[PDB]
Amino acid sequence: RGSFVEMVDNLRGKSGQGYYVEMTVGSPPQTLNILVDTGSSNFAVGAAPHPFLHRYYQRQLSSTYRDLRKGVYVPYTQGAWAGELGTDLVSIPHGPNVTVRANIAAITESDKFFINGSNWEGILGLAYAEIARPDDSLEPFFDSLVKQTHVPNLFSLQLCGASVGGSMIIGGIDHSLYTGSLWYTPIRREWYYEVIIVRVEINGQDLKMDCKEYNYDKSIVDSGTTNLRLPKKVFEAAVKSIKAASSTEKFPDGFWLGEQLVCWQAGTTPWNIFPVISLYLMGEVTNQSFRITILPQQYLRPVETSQDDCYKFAISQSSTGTVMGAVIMEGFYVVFDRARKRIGFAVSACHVHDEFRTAAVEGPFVTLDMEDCGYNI
Ligand SMILES: [Cl-]
Repeated sequence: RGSFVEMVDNLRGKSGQGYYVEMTVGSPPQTLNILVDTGSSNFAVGAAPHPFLHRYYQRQLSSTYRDLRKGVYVPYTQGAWAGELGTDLVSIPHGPNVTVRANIAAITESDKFFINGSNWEGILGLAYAEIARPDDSLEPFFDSLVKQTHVPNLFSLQLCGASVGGSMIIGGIDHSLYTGSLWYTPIRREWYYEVIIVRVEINGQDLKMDCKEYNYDKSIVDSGTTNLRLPKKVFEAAVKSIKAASSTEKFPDGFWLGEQLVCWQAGTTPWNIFPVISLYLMGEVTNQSFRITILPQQYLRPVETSQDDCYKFAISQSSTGTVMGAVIMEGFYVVFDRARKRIGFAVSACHVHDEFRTAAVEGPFVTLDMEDCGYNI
């Protein structure tokens, strides 16, 4: 038992449907399952019946609910919801031992937002105010937490893939959750958790694209996204290289597009067929980088006959930059060190691997002119 032991194993989820934490809202208490999303900045909860919701927030039963008399609308990559803003008391029973008055969006209508069978009823946007709706004046949850209490301005995520679970440690780091050393990359700007990717390798083979392409028009760390999403030119090069490294086997074109699944008989997946993938990230010292390496166990996602194990290729094309989603995060313990404007990676104690290969975090490397990689708006 480390000091943060009561926050260990506080996340649950279904594979590919996101990881959620229990949050208790209002008075008397209403506890809901809440998607942990480092790619957005609103705290919002289902607040009316929906066919995919087991429960929802009932404002009329909360004596401490305060109406802000303002509507709110959030479009996501393809889901959207509409609702009403207010504030209420919020605690995380398997999180920090504090209660805060936070902004909460009560979701009254939605389109393709709630996911049948996901078990979550709302979303906790952990990114910065810049990207909050309706605007940056709506204080996000984590900002409220830090302003109102002693809790240190840091949280960390261990997402354990392939019924999923994990840990969100709030206000610190738990050393049981990782092995080896933590390596940090700067948060380039406080909006999304924006980072800079400086090199990409597939089975040790450099893709050799200009680093500006890897970060066009941003690279972010996003726990609410399943895939590793890559800019079009990078995606095309990566697929070409992954195909070449997996030459022993042939797969249809649509498999690489995520439009076709390939299944193996139970327990026979030739993980060895597929290459490891490395992203080099900008380090904390001039001209210094480090690399994170994931396995096919991370980027080939099981889709749940019981004797067949089917997989989807979970690297996909993006037109809004690189997104380091669960495919990346499931290899690592990831420290969102807001106080020091940096994100840490270490090998996860829970990551899915085999007897031959493991995810890795290695450094240092020498990479020159990294200040040129970032996109400028
Ligand atoms: Cl605490």
